[PDB]
Amino acid sequence: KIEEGKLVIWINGDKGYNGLAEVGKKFEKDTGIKVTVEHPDKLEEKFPQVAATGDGPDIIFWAHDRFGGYAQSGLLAEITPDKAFQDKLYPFTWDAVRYNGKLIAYPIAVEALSLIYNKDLLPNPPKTWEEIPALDKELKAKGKSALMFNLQEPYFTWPLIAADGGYAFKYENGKYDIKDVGVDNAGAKAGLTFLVDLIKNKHMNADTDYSIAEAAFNKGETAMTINGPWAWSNIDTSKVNYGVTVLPTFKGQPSKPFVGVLSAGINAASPNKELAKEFLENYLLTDEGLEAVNKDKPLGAVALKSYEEELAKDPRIAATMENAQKGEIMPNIPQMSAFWYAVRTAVINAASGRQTVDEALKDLKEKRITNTEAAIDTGK
Ligand SMILES: OC[C@H]1O[C@H](O[C@H]2[C@H](O)[C@@H](O)[C@@H](O)O[C@@H]2CO)[C@H](O)[C@@H](O)[C@@H]1O
Repeated sequence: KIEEGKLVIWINGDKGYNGLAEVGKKFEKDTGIKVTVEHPDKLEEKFPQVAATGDGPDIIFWAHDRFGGYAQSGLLAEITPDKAFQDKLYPFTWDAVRYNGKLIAYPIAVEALSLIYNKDLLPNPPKTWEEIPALDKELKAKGKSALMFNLQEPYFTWPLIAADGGYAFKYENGKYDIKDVGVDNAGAKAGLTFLVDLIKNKHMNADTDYSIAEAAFNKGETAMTINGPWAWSNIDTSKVNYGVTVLPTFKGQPSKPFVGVLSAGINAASPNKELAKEFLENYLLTDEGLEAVNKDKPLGAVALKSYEEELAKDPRIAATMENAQKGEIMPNIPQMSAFWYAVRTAVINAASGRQTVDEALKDLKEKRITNTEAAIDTGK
C-alpha cells in the first residue's frame, strides 16, 4: 500500500528528475511532506500492473498518449482544477490529456523531435532525406557518419514513415477509428523502404539504440542525430558545437513527428490526492518549479503560458515547435499501447532483414495489431 503523508513520483530517466527533486525539497520545506522522485526502468509498462496491485507511485509522469489507457483501467484519479488555473496553461495542451470528455492529468510541457546537427563539420545541413546517403560517403572518408538515431523505438522513425501520409488511426472530426489503420499505405511503406535502404547500403546500423546514438553525436563521431529537447543538456556539457533545425523532407513532403505532452497523472489508489494536487498546481506548474526541472534537462515548450513566453526566445524551442506544427499530436486512446508495441516489432524486423518491408507492415496491419490488442485485454 502507498504511504499516507508522503509523495512518490515516477518519471523516465531521460527527463530532469534531479530538478524535480529540488521542487520536491522546496515542497518538503513548506509542507513537511517528504517527496521521493524515482525513475525506474520501463515505468510505462511497470505502472499499470503495479497500480492494479499493490499500488506504486502517487504521481506518474509520461507523455499523454498512454494516459487514456490508464484512465480506462480506472488507475488515474480524476483531477479538478478550476478555470482560473486552466487559463494559466495553453488550451491545446489541455485538449491533449482530455479523455472521454474529462480531464485525467496535469500537462507539463510539449515535446517534438528535431534534427540535431554538428555545425563544425556540417555547417550546411541537408534539407532532404534523399541527400543523406551521398553525404554519408563524404563523411565516411573522413572517418565519421552522417546520421545516427534510435531505431529500436518507433517514435524516432515515425517522422519519416508519416511524411508521405502514413498515420496510426484515421480521425473523422474529434474522433479516431481503430478499424482504419494507415501503417500499410503507399506513404508508410515508402518511408520505411527508404530507411531500410539506408541500412542495406551501410549508411546506418540496425542495432543503433538511444545510448549508442547519443554517444556517437556527443563524442563528435556523427554529423547528425534525431532527438528531443531532453537530450540538449548532455550536448551542452559535451562542448559539441550544434544547432537544432527542421527535420529532413521526403519526396518534398516534411517529416511528421508524433508530438507528445509530458503530463503528470495522480494515482487513484493514492491517499495523498490533495497533496498531489497541491504539489503540481502550486509548486511544479509555476515559473519557479519549471525552471528547476528545465535547468536540469530541458522540457521544450512548456504548458504554463507565463514561463513559455520566456523560453520562446530560445531558437532551439522555435525549431521544436516548427517540427510540431508540421507533425501532429498523438492520440490518447487506450489502443496506443498495443499500437506502439506492434509497430516497434515491425520496424525492428524490417531493419534486421527478418521480414521485408511489405511483409512486416502487412503483418502489422492485418495480424499483429489485433493480436496485441487481445494480449493486453486478457492477462499476459
Ligand atoms: O517509441 C514508442 C514510444 O514513443 C513515445 O515515447 C517517447 C516519449 O514520448 C518521450 O517523452 C521520450 O520518453 O522518448 C520516448 C521514446 O522512447 C510514447 O510516449 C510511448 O508511449 C511509446 O511507447
